[PDB]
Amino acid sequence: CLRYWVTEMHVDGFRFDLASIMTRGCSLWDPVNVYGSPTTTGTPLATPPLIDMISNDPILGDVKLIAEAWDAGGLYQVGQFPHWKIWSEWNGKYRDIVRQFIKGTDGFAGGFAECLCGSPHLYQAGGRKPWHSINFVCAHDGFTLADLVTYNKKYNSSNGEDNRDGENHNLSWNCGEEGEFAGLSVKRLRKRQMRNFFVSLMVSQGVPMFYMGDEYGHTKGGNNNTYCHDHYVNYFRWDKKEESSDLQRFCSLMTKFRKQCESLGLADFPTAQRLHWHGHQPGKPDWSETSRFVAFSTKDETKGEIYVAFNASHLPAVVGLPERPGYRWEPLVDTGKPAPYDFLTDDLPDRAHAVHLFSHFLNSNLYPMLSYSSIILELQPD
Amino acid sequence: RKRQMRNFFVSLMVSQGVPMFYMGDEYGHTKGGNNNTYCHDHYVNYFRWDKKEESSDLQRFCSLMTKFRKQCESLGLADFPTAQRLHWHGHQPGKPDWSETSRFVAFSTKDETKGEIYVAFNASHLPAVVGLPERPGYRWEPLVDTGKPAPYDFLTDDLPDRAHAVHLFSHFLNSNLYPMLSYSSIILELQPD
Amino acid sequence: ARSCYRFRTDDDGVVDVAVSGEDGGYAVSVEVPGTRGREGGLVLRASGSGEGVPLAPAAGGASLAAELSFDPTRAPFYLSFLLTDASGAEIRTHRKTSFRVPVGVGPGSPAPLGMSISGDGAVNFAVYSKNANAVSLYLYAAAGDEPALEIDLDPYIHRTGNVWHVSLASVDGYVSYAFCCGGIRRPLLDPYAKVIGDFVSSMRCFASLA
Ligand SMILES: OC[C@H]1O[C@H](O[C@H]2[C@H](O)[C@@H](O)[C@@H](O[C@H]3[C@H](O)[C@@H](O)[C@@H](O)O[C@@H]3CO)O[C@@H]2CO)[C@H](O)[C@@H](O)[C@@H]1O
Ligand SMILES: OC[C@H]1O[C@H](O[C@H]2[C@H](O)[C@@H](O)[C@@H](O[C@H]3[C@H](O)[C@@H](O)[C@@H](O)O[C@@H]3CO)O[C@@H]2CO)[C@H](O)[C@@H](O)[C@@H]1O
Ligand SMILES: OC[C@H]1O[C@H](O)[C@H](O)[C@@H](O)[C@@H]1O
Ligand SMILES: OC[C@H]1O[C@H](O)[C@H](O)[C@@H](O)[C@@H]1O
Ligand SMILES: OC[C@H]1O[C@H](O)[C@H](O)[C@@H](O)[C@@H]1O
Repeated sequence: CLRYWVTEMHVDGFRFDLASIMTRGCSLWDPVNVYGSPTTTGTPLATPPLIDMISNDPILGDVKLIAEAWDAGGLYQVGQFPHWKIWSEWNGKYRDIVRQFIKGTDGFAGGFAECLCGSPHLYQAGGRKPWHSINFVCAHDGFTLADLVTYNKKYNSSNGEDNRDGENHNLSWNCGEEGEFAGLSVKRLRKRQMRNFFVSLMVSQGVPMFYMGDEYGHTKGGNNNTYCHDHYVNYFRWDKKEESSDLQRFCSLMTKFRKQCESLGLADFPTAQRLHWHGHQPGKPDWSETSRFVAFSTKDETKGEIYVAFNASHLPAVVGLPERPGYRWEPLVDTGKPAPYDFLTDDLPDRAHAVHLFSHFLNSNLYPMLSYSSIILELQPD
Repeated sequence: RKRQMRNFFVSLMVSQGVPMFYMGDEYGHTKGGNNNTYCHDHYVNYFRWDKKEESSDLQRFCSLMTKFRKQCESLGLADFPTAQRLHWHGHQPGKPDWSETSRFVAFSTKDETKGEIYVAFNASHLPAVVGLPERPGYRWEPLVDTGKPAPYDFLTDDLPDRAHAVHLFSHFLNSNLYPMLSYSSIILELQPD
Repeated sequence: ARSCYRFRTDDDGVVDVAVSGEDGGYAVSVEVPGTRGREGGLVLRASGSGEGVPLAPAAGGASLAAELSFDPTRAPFYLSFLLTDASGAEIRTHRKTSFRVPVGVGPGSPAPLGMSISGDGAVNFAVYSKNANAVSLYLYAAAGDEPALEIDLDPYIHRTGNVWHVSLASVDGYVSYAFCCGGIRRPLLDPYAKVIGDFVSSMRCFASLA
């Protein structure tokens, strides 16, 4: 079937739903069937024959092979799915860690930094590369990106099963008030959080995956399991895309920025030569359990150097930037700024004025950051 | 040094009393370190009209600060400030730091002509995002920030792009925050929202 | 009787190359649709020679195009070219390569593995090789010692995953075939060959085309 879909229908890859079920053995190997009398059905295998056949197939071996490494029987194999150094995986640990860090949770700075580097603690030991990790924050199942910052708990009463459906541990935060009717501060915080999730997705090592509608803030009303709804709750709203075109612009610009940077879509895990970790002061990251700030600088063959910082704390901070003699940091991305200044491009006639208005901070190697916000700066000669 | 001169002028122009400054201090007259130039007919003791043109930014700041003092009702007090009108703030509103390690002094004052005036001096070597007093129905509006490059160190209606400059810090102002450099000062006015 | 190759360029565009055999030479029609990225016209630098055959508006100006012809009785070969806009800038595939197309041999199919006869009469060859990154087909006629014909396979057109493949209009005048992998000139016997020749010891055998 897979070979037919690749050769006849010209499909480029496959994502396998509950792929861990494809690791469970069959009853043919029960010692009753083989040897006639006394391993059993449903036991996970180290080298499942089906995954061996897919990985080393002449055709299927060279297509994308993404795996949802778990099932409803209690088997969870993220980082351990029999891969042959070929299979990718839906990194659910990335999802959990990023959801927990970006929402202001203690003890996730180190895990978040590992996520930003392609999860080397999961994929490097086994012989796989950072891009074998499919990083994602939201998918079809679970909260949308907008619901992830609007609701604390699921609202699945419309599914009919007494709100018994979907993940109960969403790791979500309503950013203050719950529901779509909140104050202005909560709404601005939600915009910041959506942009922060997208920035984290688009600066991490790995493959960024996002669900349709997350580019403009699609909402399912808090329903995190809409498998049985043929109405607009699951439709792409092209009329609502225009209303929230600012978020769509930011996401498009972030994707383009990832494409341009040479040091974001890396073929190998970042090394200390290229990537340096900072805190509120350069070279002094805070890895403690109380830390809620993660910053780094990456050498770039096209951008020279890029400095990225995430401030998931509830407090603003004037973060000092690395000292590069003969150089200056030029602002590019700040999720706290009002649109279109959340992302600065040459299509803004007053970009130079906007940079000049913060030049007095950037000249002393400083940047003022709001709470729950991220920044990206580029090292320009000066 | 420019920031510190502006800080001295702001301190002079926002205090109860009568401000006074020697001639040339409005443009940064320098005597070459001579503390006691009392026996010189040299240019060292002369107002330099060719230099107050070059340093027109500081002179403009001084003139604008003098006019701001003139306009404010709360700065030309005929009697000492009363705690009803004058409130003291720190890095967070309502919590002044009077400790021996403190190097930050901020206050807010009711002004029957302008609304409310918030003044802050950050004399420490570290920046600070200071929270502004919570005033429902109103928002603080940048007026003076000695760290800003000229002419934005003192915003005025004569600037064609004052609205743009305020909008570019609106995201900080909406949260009742202001980021200050080290050794700086700011003045804000409470305007209706 | 034609074969299309749709190369994705590196400046967000498409280049369609249609190769049609003549009833003897070959006709290669290059067509650039779209606009913007080619604003100002472009020239088909075939191997960067002093030629270049500037593309002229072929369809309503939207589809720019050029046409090349190649002499008959020529053995299978490869037309490699670049496109240069009207400013000197070059245009390359999305793999940063020069657009290369086969002439005399079709793309082929990855299945069945081995040698197959299609309804038209074209002979399909398919061989699996993951280790190799360069595969060529040798065709030997009745005695031969050295290949009567050699056809190198383009790793981008003549390959689906790890299955090298190539189709031929006909094999008339040829009696056996072999595969060269990696770059070592030693012929190899097709694992899936159903008919094979006589062993010859270095060791040598050829799959029969009958
Ligand atoms: O976390 C305590 C810390 O921060 C507080 O601010 C916010 C937290 O930073 C933020 O994480 C959020 O807490 C929510 C959790 O993220 C999430 O699990 C959720 O579903 O419930 C929590 C809130 O109900 O919100 C808090 C503020 O409500 C707080 O301001 C600090 O004083 C404190 O140190
Ligand atoms: O700089 C290259 C380096 O980057 C990454 O290493 C960082 C980790 O991602 C990050 O978690 C953190 O690790 C520290 C722990 O958080 C902390 O608990 C403590 O015990 O020390 C750890 C390291 O000293 O910081 C490191 C870099 O310091 C990436 O994972 C590496 O593969 C890469 O080499
Ligand atoms: O079984 C534990 C795991 O099961 C699931 O696959 C969930 O996606 C994940 O969040 C959870 O931790
Ligand atoms: O994350 C996806 C969720 O739904 C799935 O079908 C899995 O069975 C469950 O473990 C998981 O929590
Ligand atoms: O109870 C049915 C449940 O089955 C699955 O494991 C899904 O993860 C969950 O979303 C669904 O509601």
